[PDB]
Amino acid sequence: ADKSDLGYTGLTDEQAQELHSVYMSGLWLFSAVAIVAHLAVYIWRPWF
Amino acid sequence: ADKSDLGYTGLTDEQAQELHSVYMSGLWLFSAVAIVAHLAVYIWRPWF
Amino acid sequence: ADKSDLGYTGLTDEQAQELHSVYMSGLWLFSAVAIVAHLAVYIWRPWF
Amino acid sequence: ADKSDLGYTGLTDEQAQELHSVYMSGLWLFSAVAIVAHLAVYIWRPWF
Amino acid sequence: ALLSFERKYRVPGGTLVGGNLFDFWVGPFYVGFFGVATFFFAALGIILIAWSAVLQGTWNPQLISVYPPALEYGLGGAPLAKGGLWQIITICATGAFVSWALREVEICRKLGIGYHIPFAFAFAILAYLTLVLFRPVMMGAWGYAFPYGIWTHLDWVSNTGYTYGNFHYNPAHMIAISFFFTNALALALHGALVLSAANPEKGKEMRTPDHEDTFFRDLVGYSIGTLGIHRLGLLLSLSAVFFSALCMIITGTIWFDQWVDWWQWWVKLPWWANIPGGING
Amino acid sequence: DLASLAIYSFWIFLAGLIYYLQTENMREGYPLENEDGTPAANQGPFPLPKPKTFILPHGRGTLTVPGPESEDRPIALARTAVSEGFPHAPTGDPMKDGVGPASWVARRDLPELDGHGHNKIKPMKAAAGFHVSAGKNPIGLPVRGCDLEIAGKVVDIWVDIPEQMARFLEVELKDGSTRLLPMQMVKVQSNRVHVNALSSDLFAGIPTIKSPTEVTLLEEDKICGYVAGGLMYAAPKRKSVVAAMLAEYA
Amino acid sequence: WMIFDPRRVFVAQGVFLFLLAVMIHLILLSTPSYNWLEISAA
Amino acid sequence: WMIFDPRRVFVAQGVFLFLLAVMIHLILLSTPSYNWLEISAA
Amino acid sequence: WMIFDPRRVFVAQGVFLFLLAVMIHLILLSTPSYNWLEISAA
Amino acid sequence: WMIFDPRRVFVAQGVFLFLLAVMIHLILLSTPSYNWLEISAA
Amino acid sequence: WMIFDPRRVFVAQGVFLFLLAVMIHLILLSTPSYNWLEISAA
Amino acid sequence: WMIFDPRRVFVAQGVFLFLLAVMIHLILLSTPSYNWLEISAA
Amino acid sequence: WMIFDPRRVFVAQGVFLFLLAVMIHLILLSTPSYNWLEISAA
Amino acid sequence: ADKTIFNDHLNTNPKTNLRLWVAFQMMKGAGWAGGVFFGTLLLIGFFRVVGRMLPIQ
Amino acid sequence: AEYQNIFSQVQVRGPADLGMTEDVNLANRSGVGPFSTLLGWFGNAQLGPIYLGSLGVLSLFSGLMWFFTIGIWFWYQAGWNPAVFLRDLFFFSLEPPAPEYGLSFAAPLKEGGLWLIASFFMFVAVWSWWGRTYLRAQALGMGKHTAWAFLSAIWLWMVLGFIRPILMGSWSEAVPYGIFSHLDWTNNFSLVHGNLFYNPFHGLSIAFLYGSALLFAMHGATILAVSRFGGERELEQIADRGTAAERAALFWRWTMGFNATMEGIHRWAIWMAVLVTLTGGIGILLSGTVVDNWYVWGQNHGMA
Ligand code: BCL
Ligand code: BCL
Ligand code: BCL
Ligand SMILES: CC[C@H]1c2cc3[nH]c4c(c3C)C(=O)[C@H](C(=O)OC)c4c3nc(cc4[nH]c(cc(n2)[C@@H]1C)c(C(C)=O)c4C)[C@@H](C)[C@@H]3CCC(=O)OC/C=C(\C)CCC[C@H](C)CCC[C@H](C)CCCC(C)C
Ligand SMILES: CC[C@H]1c2cc3[nH]c4c(c3C)C(=O)[C@H](C(=O)OC)c4c3nc(cc4[nH]c(cc(n2)[C@@H]1C)c(C(C)=O)c4C)[C@@H](C)[C@@H]3CCC(=O)OC/C=C(\C)CCC[C@H](C)CCC[C@H](C)CCCC(C)C
Ligand SMILES: COC(C)(C)C/C=C/C(C)=C/C=C/C(C)=C/C=C/C(C)=C\C=C\C=C(C)\C=C\C=C(/C)CC/C=C(\C)CCC=C(C)C
Ligand SMILES: [Fe+2]
Repeated sequence: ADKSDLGYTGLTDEQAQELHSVYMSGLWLFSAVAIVAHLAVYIWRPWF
Repeated sequence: ADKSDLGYTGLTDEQAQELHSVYMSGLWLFSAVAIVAHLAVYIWRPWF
Repeated sequence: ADKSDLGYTGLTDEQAQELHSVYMSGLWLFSAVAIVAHLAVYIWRPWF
Repeated sequence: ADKSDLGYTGLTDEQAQELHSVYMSGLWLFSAVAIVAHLAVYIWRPWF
Repeated sequence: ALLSFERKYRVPGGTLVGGNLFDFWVGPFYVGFFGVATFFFAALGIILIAWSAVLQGTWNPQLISVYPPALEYGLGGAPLAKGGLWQIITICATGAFVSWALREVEICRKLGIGYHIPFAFAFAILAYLTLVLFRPVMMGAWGYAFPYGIWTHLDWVSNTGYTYGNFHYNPAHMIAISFFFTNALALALHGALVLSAANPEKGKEMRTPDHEDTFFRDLVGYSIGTLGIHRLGLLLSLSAVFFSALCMIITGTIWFDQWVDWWQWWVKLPWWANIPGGING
Repeated sequence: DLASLAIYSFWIFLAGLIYYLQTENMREGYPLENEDGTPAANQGPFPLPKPKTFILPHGRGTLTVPGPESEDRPIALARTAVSEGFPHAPTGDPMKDGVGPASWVARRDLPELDGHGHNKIKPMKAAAGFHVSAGKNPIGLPVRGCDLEIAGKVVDIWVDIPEQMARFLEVELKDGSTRLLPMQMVKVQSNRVHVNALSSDLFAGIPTIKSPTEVTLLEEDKICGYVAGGLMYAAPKRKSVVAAMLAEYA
Repeated sequence: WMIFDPRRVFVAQGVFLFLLAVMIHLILLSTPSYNWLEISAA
Repeated sequence: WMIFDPRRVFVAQGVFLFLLAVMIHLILLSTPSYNWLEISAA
Repeated sequence: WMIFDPRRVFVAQGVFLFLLAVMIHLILLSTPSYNWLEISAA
Repeated sequence: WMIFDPRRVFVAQGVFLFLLAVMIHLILLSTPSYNWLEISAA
Repeated sequence: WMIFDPRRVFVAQGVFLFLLAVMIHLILLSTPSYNWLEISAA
Repeated sequence: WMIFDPRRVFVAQGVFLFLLAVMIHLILLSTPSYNWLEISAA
Repeated sequence: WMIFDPRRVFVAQGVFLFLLAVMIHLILLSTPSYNWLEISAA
Repeated sequence: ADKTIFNDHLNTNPKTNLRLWVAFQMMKGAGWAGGVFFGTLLLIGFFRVVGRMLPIQ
Repeated sequence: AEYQNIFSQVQVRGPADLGMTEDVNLANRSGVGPFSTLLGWFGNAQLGPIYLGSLGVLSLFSGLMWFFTIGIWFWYQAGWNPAVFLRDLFFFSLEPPAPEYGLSFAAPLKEGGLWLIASFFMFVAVWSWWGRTYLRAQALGMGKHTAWAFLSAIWLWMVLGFIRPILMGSWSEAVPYGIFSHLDWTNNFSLVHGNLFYNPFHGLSIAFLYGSALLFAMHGATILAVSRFGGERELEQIADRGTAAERAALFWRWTMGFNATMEGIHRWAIWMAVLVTLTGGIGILLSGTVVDNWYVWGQNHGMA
């Protein structure tokens, strides 16, 4: 049966194990992977 | 748990620890941080 | 059937049995199927 | 259950909570900018 | 957003094998398993109005053109804007025609309204195909096709449509027009067969399907009912296409000659063979 | 007139015709309501119009439309996602609470009227118009459900006059407690019937028509909606049903 | 009813002022005198 | 009050400023004066 | 909270970026004057 | 299973590499100035 | 009775001085003889 | 009944002042006499 | 008692005054022999 | 005979796959055929199956 | 002989019943028309009755001498044999008074004769069958919309050989009579006027015939699709909203992005109707007294 409070579902403790391990890790496993890959993209080839 | 009437849902604190905690991620990473992209812009290149 | 944790699912240790053989070696030997081919197409005959 | 007769809402005293939170102040400073971001542009570039 | 009675109808599934992984209702629109597919198809497709806007010439969809390949290059590719880049637009178009008529089934199996709708777009699937696949695979190369535009394929159908003399002599074409002017022949009285009973002239009591049987039996001598003219709209609107895809599946690939020269296969009969009669005589 | 004039009394007088037309199709249904009974997000760029007076065909009142829109009838979906978007699931079994694929509504107790002073849909033992009196005549044969097993025996026809048509196929149970079932889904070939919707042990769950001769417009909602209830779920998951529900042609 | 609120400003109003802005620009960006974008050299 | 997010802010609202942003990155590339990276060869 | 984690957090990023990256490539290929293989054909 | 292994990547990735394979066959096998197998006559 | 009143004798009294008025104004302006709002240079 | 004004002045007569405005503007621009505020050139 | 009366008087009254004049107007409006509004100076 | 959960079986020798399966279900797959997978096959599939020895010169 | 009861439709026939009675008539409609009971299990099966008054048979006669006038100009060249008639049931021809005659009816039988009669009679056949759909919706208590999509339909008939060939003044400016003669005429108004592609009044009328099948490919589908429920009865689905405005009113909004009222689905369907030959009548009243060569129209009001 469905419950009540904040917030469901779910699922404490899963504010820092579910919505931060596969949610805030995206702000890294590609957001910074852009910054390194752009060192081989930004200069090819806007300068002829 | 089901609801009935205005203006759920809603509601709280499914609105307080949720809706307050995700909308500013779309209203800051694009509101004032979008003026951090204005850096390499406001001078490059409106003035020739 | 499902658990609650992370990945769960998962599903430890099938997260590392069904995402090791066809996922890891999946993007590894495809990096040996698509990339090793590049080395004979870069120049024959894009150089014209 | 929903609501009763005309109008609800309405309603007195429920006409000024959501028709006056992003519908009155979200238009007056939009009009102020129609005065502010317009009066500084009431001079360039008509005159060469 | 959702309607007032849209309360009980909300239930997950509809999709086949895999789960409810893709079926999230983005707004008033349905994003089932073929929902994000069309999201993938509609996003790339707006760029296909803009690609040959730097290769062919103009940037406005007035004269934007990604031409079909040439006639003789064979069973293969093309240049680019003049075929190659044209060769990519179709499988999106058609790949988007398909991901739409079949995302309806994720609603059809979802509820229980009938499967005669993954079908009335499949006479549109079998009407755009007859100009992109059905023709130019056999006579030489993919060069036997039309341009995608809105004013380019115009001066392609007229001043470039008299290859077969006149196309009115094309009998099924003209029967697939003996089928087309009849579509709004039976939408014009059926779109007004439910209008004027609660709004008769103003105030009067509403009519029932017995006044329908004293208005249309008081019209044109044939009253197949009210379920005989939804079997009289889906009879006006799907078939003017298979009598046109048959006006062209034996036109050009077998008859690239004057179809005005087809109406001399009728005057040739042993009875009145050596006989010039009227006009002809 | 001129070469540049008439295309402007059109970019204007008709540029709001998708606008004026849409609202006239947005009478019923609207306003938009949330997933509980709440003044919802909004309506749209073509909001619903305030309705005009509607006169009814057999004096059924001042039923203006859009009309009743609130929560009169019982609904039973356990809200999985309290957020508006992600779907909801019934309580026990979905074919008892009446939620999902099987839909109905609560109406007034006056059945559909024609103009003769009588009701619309009646059996063949309520209209001695056309009968059986030549050769051997088939009105009485056994049937089969979606479970691929015999379901009952249909021996009658609900007649029609204005359309000269049919709407139901009445089933004589072992007992006699009434049951009903739609008309277009059916797929009969030779000497036995096959329905591919409901199993042959879920036919009593179809309401007994309060009268075996009358169908009130109140009743004509679940009676042709329970079969739609079995066009969504049916049937998880393995074996015979996979060679029954899927594939096929017609 | 009639006029609600909390959905128009998120996905509709942002493209209403923008829609009120777009059919204005491509004429004043292309008037016989104005433009104010391309011309900055001569 | 009202309104919805947990569904919208993951696959819905992201294509609103995406409907505002990438629809005009193209344009600043069509002009033969702005461009900002196009005119490189010459 | 809510949304998804075991369902729609590894797939709202797979074909979503494929719906924003690999079809964004077709803009930097709508070039034939730049282009990483059409430089020679100019 | 976080991602779906025998679903999203057993017959849906075999056409996902089929996704980027043949659409480019009508660009690189195309091009108005390459070919290098067709023009064995001119 | 007769026809609509709180519907037809008000909101349709517009096209009396609109659709009628517009396509009669259009002609008496574009005529080589009228103009009236064009005479100034003398 | 049979008519409205909560929709005939909230967003009907309220667009009876913007729709009935810019209509003659580009047409009194089409009539070669007005302009009336173009000092940039002359 | 066979046809109508109320309808003809408010709406079918037009096919006697208007759609009998407005079409016969543009006939005697285009005629030089009358002109009135095309009199001016000729 | 029954698992109670649904309407089939695990294994067992007789009774199960005895005269079901290839008896009732895909009986339409062949009756519909002989005209669709046989009638659209007289001037197309043979159009490309003779090419093997003849065009080889 | 008995009427049977076969397997899966189903049907039951009708004894002796007509419709309704108010402002119609009693002793005019003929005997109960014989019923076509021949596998009539699909739709309906009932011939008669018919309002055979002077408001309908004025078109049976005025159509018949529209039918016989070009008729006695379809046997005129054959050779007086029944061999050449059905041989050239189409190859035969007949044109109106020449592109130089016009306002005078002084023309004899030959060069351009039997054009002046067919239409003259047809003139009170079409116009006397505009009002067999406009007043038989008054014999009960319905509306007039049925011939207001028809006043729009005889708006294209209001220009072809009526309003333009009299102001301008000639009968060749009307349509030749036959079965091919006017097909060598639909492409005439094409090329003489410099092609009517840049004539988006003839072309939007087109554009209003490409929305008759974007509007009835699906109506004939879904009303047949939500009929297992109760959407076939279009006379009890609007003011008392049934579940057919639930399987067909949630079905399209999810799909293309909007649905419609059970009444409003007949408000668009008659808006892609009173706008086909209406935008055709204008876009053919704007062709011949505006800009002939429409290629010399659509490059000065189009690209320029
Ligand atoms: C020389 C002039 C000739 C002539 C030139 C041609 C040419 C050329 C053609 C025809 C074709 C046809 N002609 Mg012709 N034709 C003439 C004039 C006419 C007239 C007339 C009364 O004037 C009529 C009624 C017709 C009717 C016909 C049909 C027999 C046939 C139409 C097939 C078709 O369109 O289906 C096809 C159906 C579709 C394409 C719809 C498919 C829908 C798809 C799946 C969805 C598309 C979505 C879209 C991309 C998205 C847009 C929506 C946005 C989201 C807003 N022709 C004269 C006699 N005609 C065509 C034909 O016979 O081949 C089949 C054809 O090529
Ligand atoms: C060069 C080729 C041009 C072109 C050349 C032309 C020419 C020339 C014309 C058209 C016209 C039209 N074109 Mg075009 N057209 C092109 C492309 C097309 C295509 C397409 C290929 O997609 C189609 C389908 C059409 C078809 C159409 C129609 C949309 C339009 C006229 C409608 C009509 O026929 O009403 C006809 C209906 C009527 C006239 C009303 C009939 C009702 C009558 C009054 C009732 C009679 C009563 C009688 C007694 C009943 C007796 C019945 C008995 C009981 C049995 N064109 C290309 C671009 N086309 C026509 C037009 O008007 O342009 C707008 C026209 O002249
Ligand atoms: C079949 C013979 C000719 C032909 C004969 C005609 C004739 C005659 C006409 C058209 C017209 C049109 N043709 Mg064509 N057309 C052909 C090929 C096609 C094909 C195809 C790929 O097979 C399609 C899908 C279409 C359909 C179209 C539309 C683009 C356009 C208006 C359709 C309409 O109003 O009716 C109902 C259809 C709709 C309401 C759908 C809307 C279609 C719109 C215009 C297309 C959307 C493109 C859009 C601008 C791109 C947006 C993408 C991003 C948002 C930027 N044609 C062939 C080559 N076609 C009409 C026209 O002139 O256009 C204004 C017209 O009169
Ligand atoms: C005999 C079949 C008739 C028919 C039936 C029909 N059309 C239908 C349907 C049905 C039942 C729908 O259910 C569906 C609909 O939504 O209802 C209107 C539809 C439809 N008919 C449409 C258009 C249409 N149908 C047409 C014709 C016909 N439709 C036939 C007459 C025509 C013409 C005039 O030929 C047009 C223009 C769409 C509005 C809609 C199809 C909705 C759909 O499937 O969307 C998928 C598309 C995308 C996701 C976009 C991706 C595509 C690419 C990105 C670009 C495509 C390139 C291409 C060249 C486009 C160019 C368009 C024009 C410039 C030609
Ligand atoms: C909005 C545009 C669409 C449209 C609308 C439209 N058509 C309409 C109408 C409307 C509103 C009608 O009200 C009217 C109608 O009643 O429909 C059934 C009609 C109609 N449109 C028709 C056809 C038609 N529709 C067309 C198309 C269209 N009509 C568009 C799709 C066209 C074209 C493309 O030009 C035609 C030709 C007819 C079915 C009908 C016209 C009814 C009519 O006027 O006929 C009068 C009756 C006669 C002339 C009887 C005489 C019969 C013969 C002439 C004599 C020979 C036979 C006789 C029996 C001899 C035998 C002797 C006996 C005595 C034994
Ligand atoms: C065995 O054969 C028998 C003996 C039975 C006779 C057969 C006869 C035949 C062959 C009949 C064939 C009829 C057919 C098929 C005719 C086809 C007609 C077609 C395809 C189109 C006709 C369209 C109608 C047109 C072009 C009419 C145009 C006329 C107008 C638009 C207005 C005319 C108005 C006029 C002339 C003014 C008259 C009015 C006044 C007030 C003077
Ligand atoms: Fe209808």
